[PDB]
Amino acid sequence: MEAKAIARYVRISPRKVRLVVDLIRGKSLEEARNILRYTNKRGAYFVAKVLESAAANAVNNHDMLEDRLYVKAAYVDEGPALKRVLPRARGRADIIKKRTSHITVILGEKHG
Amino acid sequence: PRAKTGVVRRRKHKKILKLAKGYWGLRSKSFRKARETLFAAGNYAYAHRKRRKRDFRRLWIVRINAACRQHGLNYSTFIHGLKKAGIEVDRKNLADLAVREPQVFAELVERAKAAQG
Amino acid sequence: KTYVPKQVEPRWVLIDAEGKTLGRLATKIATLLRGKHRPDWTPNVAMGDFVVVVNADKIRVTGKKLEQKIYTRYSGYPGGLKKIPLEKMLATHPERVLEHAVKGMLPKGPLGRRLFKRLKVYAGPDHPHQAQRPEKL
Amino acid sequence: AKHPVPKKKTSKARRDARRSHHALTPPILVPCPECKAMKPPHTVCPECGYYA
Amino acid sequence: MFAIVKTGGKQYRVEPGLKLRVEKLDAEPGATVELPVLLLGGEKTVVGTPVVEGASVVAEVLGHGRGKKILVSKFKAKVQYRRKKGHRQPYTELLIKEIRG
RNA sequence: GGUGAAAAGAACCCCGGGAGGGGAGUGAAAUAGAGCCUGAAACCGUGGGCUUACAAGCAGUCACGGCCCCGCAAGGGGUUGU
RNA sequence: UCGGGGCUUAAGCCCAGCGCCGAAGCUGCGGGUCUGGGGGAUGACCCCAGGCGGUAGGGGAGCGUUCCCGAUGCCGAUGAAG
Repeated sequence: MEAKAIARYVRISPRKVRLVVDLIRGKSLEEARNILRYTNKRGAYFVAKVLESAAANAVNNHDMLEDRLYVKAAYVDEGPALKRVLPRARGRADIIKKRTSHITVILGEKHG
Repeated sequence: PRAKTGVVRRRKHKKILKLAKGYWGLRSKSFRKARETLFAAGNYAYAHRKRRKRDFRRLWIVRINAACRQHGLNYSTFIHGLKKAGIEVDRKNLADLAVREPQVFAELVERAKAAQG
Repeated sequence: KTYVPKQVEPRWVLIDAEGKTLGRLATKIATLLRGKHRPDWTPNVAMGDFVVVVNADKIRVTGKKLEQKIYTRYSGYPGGLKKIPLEKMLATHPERVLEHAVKGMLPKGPLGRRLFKRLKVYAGPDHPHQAQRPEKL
Repeated sequence: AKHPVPKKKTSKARRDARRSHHALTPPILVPCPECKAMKPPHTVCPECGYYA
Repeated sequence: MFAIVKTGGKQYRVEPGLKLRVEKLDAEPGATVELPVLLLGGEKTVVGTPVVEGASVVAEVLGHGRGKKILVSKFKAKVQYRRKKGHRQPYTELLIKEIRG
């Protein structure tokens, strides 16, 4: 079987987390925990906590083995913008886009 | 009685995006940037069917010219006979007879020749 | 529906040069560089006889060309127009004069550059005695 | 705004093209003697320690 | 044998039996039409004077049918001139049988 | 301005500080889960087929070839090398 | 740098011929629509010949959108609109 887990409405820029994510495609779950654990990016804190929950539902609701699941696929969609107004020389006011992400992971038993 | 757009504009838009499958970048996603490309296509295809005709008159001819050259005569002098001897047979398309059945091209040659001069 | 040929085997051709007028030898070299002589003809697949030329350093050329003919090569920097006549060409690497002649008469584009690796000019004579060598006149 | 500005929207294909070397090379680690745990090379890390 | 019959404006070579689509004729849906219009042969017959004085190629009409709608789109720029035209060229199916000389 | 016939608005368990998800459950429908009916386009992504690192361009278009794809067959599509 | 290569009893010039390439012109074949003519009592429809690049612009014929009569009707959970 396959096991999802999506962290939606996550208040961090999508392009930004989009790296950390691909930094752990189809990788030994246990290796991923590793990979991000020493990865230098704020994005790590997220793709990891969604990773942890990803394996969770893999073992808790989908009687899969933790000692052998990998990051089947994992993508980060772009959730709704969060615009804030920004003063600026001579009265010009730039809208600015605090974006957000919908980080998703899915794992699968090793082999067969 | 007010008449909104509604279905109409979209329909006629996406009715065109289809014709736009394959076009590079915004050419094939942007309605507006697609139409132009099609306007171009229309003309291209049209002026290119008038092209395909010659595009073959040529190929055919070349092979003809090379072919009968290995027999000892120019393309010009080749037709000269085909018309002198009278044989309007070899339509340049079915002049591929320089490949298949070359011994059937040869009897055409000796026709042009000894019938010409 | 016209014939559209398949796979072919190349036919390398042994060509002299001693006495042969430049362009005259240039043309034929190129017409053969494609297959305009083979009615198995196809203007895109590329199947011209691998032209091979020996004693290229021995090419007669008309009028006063030797002292007169001027090959122009331009770099990128200013005054980078290096002007080089035949006289200098022959005495150095002679095989190259009959090169630019033929390359400059070949279809200009992708397969054209294909129709250049086919060209095997030398000075000696002598050349890669290899496997094929059909001597043409 | 002032003087220099883009003359053309950047073609997606060219944007995603400029990204070429964005990807980040994952941290380099090695097992350690003390524990079966992962460490970076030349670094003292928890669940372990060292010797003097 | 190679029979080079001309029909419907063009000239097509043919085998002893063959599927070929030619120009629309005025033939019964499933009748038989000789193309006495035939040049050359499979055993050497240069058409001395244009067509052979005594030969033929027999073909059946396997049934007509339309064409595949092509689109002629005239457009001249700078001035609103758009021409959208459909056009399916009709045809008939000529199944080749005999080539009797 | 809009869930739904009805809040029946998701007990409890699981990861998580939370947000948020995964199962279970409600419901005919949950890709009707709460700014939630319908969900279009731009725009952003993930997997796959084709394709590109000697190639010069209003990007299309004729022509053929390779590959991949539905099809007894003939054929049709997708791509695009020249 | 004559478009380029390259060209010298010429791939130049002049004079004299023969052949061929060569447009969307002309011909072949099929089809579109229109004006004109014949047959058709017949409408229908058949055939013959000719016209059909096009801005401003004039003229003819259609398509689609909203609403009304048709509506106390017909289609619609076996699924309406989108």
